[PDB]
Amino acid sequence: AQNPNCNIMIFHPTKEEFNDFDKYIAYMESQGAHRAGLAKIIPPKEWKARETYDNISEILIATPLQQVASGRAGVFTQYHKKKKAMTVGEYRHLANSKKYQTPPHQNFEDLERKYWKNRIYNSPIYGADISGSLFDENTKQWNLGHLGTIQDLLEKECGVVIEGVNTPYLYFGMWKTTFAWHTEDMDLYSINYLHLGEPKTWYVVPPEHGQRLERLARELFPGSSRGCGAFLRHKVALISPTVLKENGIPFNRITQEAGEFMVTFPYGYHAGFNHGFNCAEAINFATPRWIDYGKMASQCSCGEARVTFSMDAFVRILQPERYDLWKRG
Ligand SMILES: [NH3+]NC(=O)[C@H](NC(=O)c1ccc(Br)cc1)c1nn[nH]n1
Ligand SMILES: [Cl-]
Ligand code: NI
Ligand SMILES: [Zn+2]
Repeated sequence: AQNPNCNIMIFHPTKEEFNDFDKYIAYMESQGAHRAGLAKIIPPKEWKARETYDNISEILIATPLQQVASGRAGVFTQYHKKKKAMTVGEYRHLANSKKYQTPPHQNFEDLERKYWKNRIYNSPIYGADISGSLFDENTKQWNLGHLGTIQDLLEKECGVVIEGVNTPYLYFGMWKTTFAWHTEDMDLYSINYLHLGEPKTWYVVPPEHGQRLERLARELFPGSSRGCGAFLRHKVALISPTVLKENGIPFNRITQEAGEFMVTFPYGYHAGFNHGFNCAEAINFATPRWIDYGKMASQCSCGEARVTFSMDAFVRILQPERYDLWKRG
């Protein structure tokens, strides 16, 4: 068994190995990468996502989100307060202001300690799920706007044409902006490229242990769990690494820097925070190995979750028994 301890693996593909995206995902899994739930991919030195980032200030963040926290420092929920629209240039200046700028710190570990100590006492502003791409059209390798779509994958595997598209999203972050514990919609894969700016720290639970995190979440957020059998689909719950270790939950952590890809694997729970102003791009994707995960993926039928993008057709084909219930909610 490859990677039996479920460590996060880091890959350094050559420019030749960087041509065939599907092949390299398969290669990483042959080495046991998926057992961690998260892998880092450092692109070859010959590669660039685009020429510069000098001309992105005019992008519009139509609905910036202020992340207000409730709870204790290591166990808390956050809700998203909608703010007036602002451009990326305005957002960058806001992130670097005294109220929101990264504090002095000596290393990633020091900043991590500051994050979990002080996160709940602030409310950073986040730009998320903005349809778009910053990859140059001339970038042919690992361009997140040019992967095979999930709709085509299901057709190839199961023989069924379905409606729907599969396009990338942009994220604008600042210090303490937070993504709560979650798996992807339908427990899909995701791939995230950090285009620009300060790092993002990730936490991840191995897919083979995801149910352990679910059980701890039910214990730590008991009202939330009574309201929905899959409330982590709401993407509002945070649990610190200290509390995870206290409860024996298997997990790993890693910091992603500009110019690095991260891939999350099916049913790999992950959470994290941004260190300062940055810009990332991400999209979900599927492989033949995902189909079995899609069939078994939990759903939220209580109304809250909504979604990154339409799962209707995936639920309809892969989970026909659930379709009606999930539909009504
Ligand atoms: N799969 N998504 C991610 O892992 C994560 N975004 C979220 O979890 C998220 C939560 C609530 C809302 Br609303 C919108 C998005 C991310 N990726 N790069 N930056 N953040
Ligand atoms: Cl701080
Ligand atoms: Ni995610
Ligand atoms: Zn729900």
